[PDB]
Amino acid sequence: TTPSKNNVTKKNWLDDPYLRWSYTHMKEFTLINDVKNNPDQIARFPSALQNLDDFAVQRRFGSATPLKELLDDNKTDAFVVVHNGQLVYERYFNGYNESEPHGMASLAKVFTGAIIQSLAEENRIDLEKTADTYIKELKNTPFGKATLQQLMDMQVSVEYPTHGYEHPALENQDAQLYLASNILPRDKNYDGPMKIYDMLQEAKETAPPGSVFSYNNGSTETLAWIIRTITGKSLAENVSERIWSQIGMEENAYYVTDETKIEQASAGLNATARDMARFGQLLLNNGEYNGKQILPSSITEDIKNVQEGELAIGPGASISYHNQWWIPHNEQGAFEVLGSYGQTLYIDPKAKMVIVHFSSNATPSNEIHSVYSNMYIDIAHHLEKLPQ
Repeated sequence: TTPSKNNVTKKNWLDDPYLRWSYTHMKEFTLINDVKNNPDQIARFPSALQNLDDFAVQRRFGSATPLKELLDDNKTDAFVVVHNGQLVYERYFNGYNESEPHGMASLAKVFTGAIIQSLAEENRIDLEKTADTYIKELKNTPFGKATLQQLMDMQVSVEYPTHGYEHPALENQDAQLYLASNILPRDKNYDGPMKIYDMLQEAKETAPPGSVFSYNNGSTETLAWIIRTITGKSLAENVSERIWSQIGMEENAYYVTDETKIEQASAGLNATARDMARFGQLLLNNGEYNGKQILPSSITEDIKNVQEGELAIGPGASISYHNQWWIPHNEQGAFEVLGSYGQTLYIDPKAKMVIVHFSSNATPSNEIHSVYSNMYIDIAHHLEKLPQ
């Protein structure tokens, strides 16, 4: 089957092979709000190209496989490597157009996080206040009772009804956001959320806020609701004014929305790979672009100061999470954001490297995430001209 607009449906868009189309053409399938660049202030990426096609990736010790073929075998669509602020390697696969925005799943979350941090530092919000301080509609509900900081750190434990929907490759927290946004099928008896905020109102608390890490789209969606309420502007307009128009982006981005034109803050941003790399470089540079503080320097500072055992993702976990970012505690001090179907923004401050990885891998193997995580370290050490 060759996927196309004529055969991709609300039922199947997340499944192979349909996903290879849907995640490269989301705006042809859904409602969107544009995130504008500045067309008069694009900044071409300086380059220092190295062909990594035959770079030996260790699937495991003693089993190497060449990089370009490994990427393709795992349904990668785009792969961009930036080193010391220069483009080193980019590859686009499966007919995917480098200049067309791609789905990025949870990579969106870091944009909401960044704007929350900016607003907090502008003294417009207080991260230690409860969400229902700002969203009166959420008063005394589980997302309402959480502090902004708890939301930022994914420490709000919530379950939603299923409304009878289940898909074998989808967590309920994702299914519900998509049902809320009208991009999964609502059956004859559907009694579930009709817009994103409805989902938040259905939240049932399963542990006290702050008590443990629990990854939930709803936390980011709540934070985005705060952005909109405080600023009186859409999330798309906020991201455009604060970020997308400010760092030489080549193309517009866009957010998938619900039927009320509320953006999926947690999962709906679509952008080009080089543009995501520009944002990566911004964070590598602690929020500075051509001498201007675009985003708070605290974002990266605070992340880099998270020690093993602080903000852990579970008891004894070596991985931490802070302000919408994962902190693996790898040998590079890297930090990253991940998204379903093989998306990654990965920042390595030791090697001064950014990797953007976009995919449309409907059901990734259990091994590929660790293969990639280790491959990023090996790429960095290669670019740094280290013996290993």
